[PDB]
Amino acid sequence: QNLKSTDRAVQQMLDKAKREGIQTVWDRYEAMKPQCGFGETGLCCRHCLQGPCGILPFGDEPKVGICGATAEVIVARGLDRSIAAGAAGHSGHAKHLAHTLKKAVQGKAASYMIKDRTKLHSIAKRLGIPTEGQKDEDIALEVAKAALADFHEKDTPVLWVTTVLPPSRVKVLSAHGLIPAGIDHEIAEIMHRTSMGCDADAQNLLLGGLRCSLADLAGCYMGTDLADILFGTPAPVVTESNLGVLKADAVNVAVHGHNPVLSDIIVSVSKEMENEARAAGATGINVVGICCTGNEVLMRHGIPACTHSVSQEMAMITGALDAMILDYQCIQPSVATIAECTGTTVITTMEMSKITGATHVNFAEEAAVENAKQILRLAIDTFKRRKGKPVEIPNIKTKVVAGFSTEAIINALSKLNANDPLKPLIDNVVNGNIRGVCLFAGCNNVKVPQDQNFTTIARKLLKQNVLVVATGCGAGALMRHGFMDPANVDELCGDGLKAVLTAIGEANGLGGPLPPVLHMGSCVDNSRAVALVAALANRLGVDLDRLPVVASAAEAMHEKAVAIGTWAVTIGLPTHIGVLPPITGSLPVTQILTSSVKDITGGYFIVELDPETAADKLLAAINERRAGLGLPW
Amino acid sequence: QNLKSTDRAVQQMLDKAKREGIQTVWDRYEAMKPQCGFGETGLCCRHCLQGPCGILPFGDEPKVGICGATAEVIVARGLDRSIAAGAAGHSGHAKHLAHTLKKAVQGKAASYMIKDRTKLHSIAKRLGIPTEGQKDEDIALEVAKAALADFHEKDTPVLWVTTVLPPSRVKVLSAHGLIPAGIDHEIAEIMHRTSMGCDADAQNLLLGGLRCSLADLAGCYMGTDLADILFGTPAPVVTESNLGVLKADAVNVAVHGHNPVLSDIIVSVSKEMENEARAAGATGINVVGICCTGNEVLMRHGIPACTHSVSQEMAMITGALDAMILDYQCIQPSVATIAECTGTTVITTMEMSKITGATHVNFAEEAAVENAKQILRLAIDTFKRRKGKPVEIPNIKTKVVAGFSTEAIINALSKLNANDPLKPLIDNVVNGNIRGVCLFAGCNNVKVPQDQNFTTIARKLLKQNVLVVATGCGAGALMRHGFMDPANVDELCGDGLKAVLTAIGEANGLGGPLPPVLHMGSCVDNSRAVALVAALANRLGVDLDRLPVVASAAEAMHEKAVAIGTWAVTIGLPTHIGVLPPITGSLPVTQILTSSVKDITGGYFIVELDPETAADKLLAAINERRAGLGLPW
Ligand code: SF4
Ligand code: SF4
Ligand code: FES
Ligand code: FES
Ligand SMILES: [Fe+3]
Ligand SMILES: [Fe+3]
Repeated sequence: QNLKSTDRAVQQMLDKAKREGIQTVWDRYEAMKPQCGFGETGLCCRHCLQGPCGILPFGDEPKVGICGATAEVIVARGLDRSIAAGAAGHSGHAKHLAHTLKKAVQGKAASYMIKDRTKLHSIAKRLGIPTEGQKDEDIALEVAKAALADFHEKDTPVLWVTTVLPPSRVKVLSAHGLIPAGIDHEIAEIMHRTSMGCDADAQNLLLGGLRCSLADLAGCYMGTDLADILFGTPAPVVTESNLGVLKADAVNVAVHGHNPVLSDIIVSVSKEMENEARAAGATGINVVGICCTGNEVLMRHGIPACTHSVSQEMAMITGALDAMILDYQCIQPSVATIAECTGTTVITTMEMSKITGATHVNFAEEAAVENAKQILRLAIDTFKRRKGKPVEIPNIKTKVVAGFSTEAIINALSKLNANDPLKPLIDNVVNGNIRGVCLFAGCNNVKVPQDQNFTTIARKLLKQNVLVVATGCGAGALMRHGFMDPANVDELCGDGLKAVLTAIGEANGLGGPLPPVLHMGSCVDNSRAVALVAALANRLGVDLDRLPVVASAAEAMHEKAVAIGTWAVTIGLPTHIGVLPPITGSLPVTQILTSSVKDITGGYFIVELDPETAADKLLAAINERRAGLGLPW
Repeated sequence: QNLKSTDRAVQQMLDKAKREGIQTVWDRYEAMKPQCGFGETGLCCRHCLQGPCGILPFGDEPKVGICGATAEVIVARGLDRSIAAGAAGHSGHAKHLAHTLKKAVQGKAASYMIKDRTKLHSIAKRLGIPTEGQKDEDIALEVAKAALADFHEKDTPVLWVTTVLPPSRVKVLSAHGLIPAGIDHEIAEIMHRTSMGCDADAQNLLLGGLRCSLADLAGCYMGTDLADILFGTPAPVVTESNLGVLKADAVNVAVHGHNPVLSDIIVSVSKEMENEARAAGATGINVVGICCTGNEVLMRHGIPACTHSVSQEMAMITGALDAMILDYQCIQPSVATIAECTGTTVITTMEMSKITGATHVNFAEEAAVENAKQILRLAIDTFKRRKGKPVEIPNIKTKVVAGFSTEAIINALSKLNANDPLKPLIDNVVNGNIRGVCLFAGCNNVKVPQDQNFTTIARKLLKQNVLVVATGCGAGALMRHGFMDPANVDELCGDGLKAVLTAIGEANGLGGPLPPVLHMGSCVDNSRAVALVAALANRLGVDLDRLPVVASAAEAMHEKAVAIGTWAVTIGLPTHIGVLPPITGSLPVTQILTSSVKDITGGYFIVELDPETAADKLLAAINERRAGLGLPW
């Protein structure tokens, strides 16, 4: 079981699933093997009905696609489409929040409101929206309008790109034609240019892809901005993670997917429904999180993280999960089948996201609270059906300190320097106490023993005094192995990093250090890491490609993670990916993405499947940036 | 050679290519075989880095994707993405024309103008744009603005859907949530919903796909509307088709791709450059068309069609093609390699469409004429380099009558009935002289002997008195085999259809019938067929799904043709496809697309690879509609 997941609760549930004859993601992976080498390497094209066209990586024919598409054209086109798909996911999330804010301030969705006035004003100033003497509702209406305008061509480029990066970075990108014109515009242009008989130049295609990845970044930053306005900017919180946060005595309700728009209401309403839960014979309603929707409610409300990503089915194998409430993205459709065995009620709530066999509740913001009550009532009924059933919740959980928004990180730092909060951090970068910054992002992947890359790399970097921050299922991997518990600072952190975490925490009235890893939120909250890095760049007077900052999508799966890794490269970061992306079938494309893009954006991909080697390579990237600033290392 | 293409000029050039060691599309197809059965059937998914996931059509494992995606989810998601890609091609074409018109009437692109005042006013009235007392330039500015607005969400749905179909059809579509909200919005939503862990219900996915196909229809209709405003509505023209329209003594210049924005200027400017061509020792400049850009200039100016689609390389094998001038879509990138052997200068002109090894001229409307001159000068230089070279142009061409816009068809009919032009057509439908209407659309496909399906089906339908109209490479196939020469009416048409073609032509001062097939233009001009069918529906008082009208993508290749076939189904037509689309790996998806969609939109796919059988099935669909109207058959 240890080759499947390094998570001991996951291993326990894998034993139970095996016992009970429930097929898992790892079983389905095993039945897939051996997987197709054309597709693994990127050398397959299905973009027209003359295909499929495969190209042998090595050897004889086929060597070229039927229309004459070369290996590097086919590889570049497939990669571009995955970037567009990731952009469309982060785009749709952000767009739905933009409409939600619009409805709220126009009197049409009373369940929603401006919860963060300060964030709303900051964003409007960053956008050029006049706030002086304006009502909050009108400012927010203008912010929502600008959000929706960034999806199409207009007078200006995508403002959630050009106003969030430092002017020098915008200038580098703009000299290369990389600034997106509109988010959905770029997505559509990708799909056009990659379709048969269109763009057939690897460099041209990849440049289009860098621009589309910045449209993805715009969607991420928009989604973060709007969720913060709507639901509050995260501040440090204490909670728990892993399957042990389920309670046999409670109605256990998982919020799963990505968009917090429904699940924030779920969290607020379940408090009122606790009495009706008690009448059903439960102790109450226990909301737990899965994947990024769980990260959102953990970040803002301290909702305990139940599990993530590849292991999501295991939450249901316990037999104690009464409801799993879905919006969209990264939901294994297998859940709808597994429910018939485990008694879980699986509830879809989004029109564009249905799963055959799952109960659908047609959620609308205009009636959010009522939908919430309905959904929770289904959960309560499900609990009633397992009164007296045996469950098996692994008694395994970790302590998680989280809520490290960029505003929270700055506020924490400001207790060491009120007028210049970034300076203590920069000071300790310069004197070597902090060697660099590494952002862990992205998913788990069934091909990698769950969490093994995240924790192996994290461990080596923390011993080398790297400040580690994390999002998404990277943050989930680290939280489930204790990397967010301050009690583990002694064991995990080098002396200089330990000193800095301890100074900041003890100056923030925690009596102890910050946790070993800083949890910066959901996958769209990778934008927060951008906000931090851009701030450091502005404070130092240098472009982002001169900072000792790296990223690692150590166990990447989703097309969103490919989009994210590509924009990390495009804004100038050495960007590791710990799973094989479909580019090895073309050496020229590989050379562009790992070497020559350095001369365009200053960032580059680091493809490395061995996590020890990957940690070495990330240390080398950090230290080369250090040397480029004339710092010791 | 006859198993490759039924075109005798193509066969001659295939002999020459074989002689000279130039690899062709058919050779590359042969080296691809045997092709992958997972991909052919649709049972492959690469939408995340846990894949590729294949599902065996029959037998043992793998039976399910790694995330639990079933065969019908995988099939529906792949089909939806191809519909979005086709939508993005027709979308990008239309968008570029919309910007071109905007620039023209704002004083920024003097090479462009309002060439069709009547079309501009008609379109504005159809859209609700006020024209009374407005300057033409301001009306056109409003029309361009509305065009660009249809790409994103706004107060209204996509007007190039809701104002071009009869109200009853809009009502049927709208009851099913099928009306697009914005063109690029729908494309992005497809890419979101089909990405990993999102929509996993075959019916939900396919409904999303029908809506996206209507976004494709909107792009098509927009592109037709705007090109007609900018360059003139086609009226009947006489010209020629096939390779024999090349002349050894001239500078031979192919316009190839889809968007007429550059190539219309090429046509106008080459007239002025004829003297400079003569000074180079040529007789002049001979512009010829390939694919849909060629269809555009054939439709408006009578430019001879040189070849189409699968056989495009053969135009260069002659050795007499001095320049091939590309915008985007359906260009085999092989041309850029083949040029090094044939001496042709291959010129790309679009930023999102480059081919390694091809000369790029950065075309801008603001300087169109100057770009045109530059491009033509390159052609002239190329001619100079083959002074005295032997060429081999097959002396094979057909006579083509074309230019049958819907306005032209109505004007022709109006000579039989001035006040009620649709009535003579309807009369002859009712008395059986016209059994029905069949639209031939779409590409050639290397898997089908070139043109064999188009001509076999056309022949059987014409003998049965079907009015046949055609677009795109379907029109190209029929024109190259004489189906657009009125001299062949006697041989090809049944007596009743012959009678109708003869009455209309003799009443239009042609001294003979209309040609056997009516050429309605490029692939976006499939919208013209919609305009005709909607008009017939409005004139009869019935929805489109009650009319004896069918469509045939007899040799479909491109994702655009899949989008087109899907919207033909969505607006209510029996819609044949003569190539295997990637849906056979899922029986439920096949059942939806060929049977149960009848109960939603009234149309349905007819999948049939045998063209004799397909003709029978199209006759049966037509006659079942006839019976449903209570007509004899
Ligand atoms: S676009 Fe080219 S490479 Fe792709 S499937 Fe079609 S013929 Fe093959
Ligand atoms: S989305 Fe599902 S079926 Fe597709 S590649 Fe990923 S795991 Fe396999
Ligand atoms: S040949 Fe296997 S991915 Fe296409
Ligand atoms: S397995 Fe061949 S198309 Fe993917
Ligand atoms: Fe996740
Ligand atoms: Fe074509």
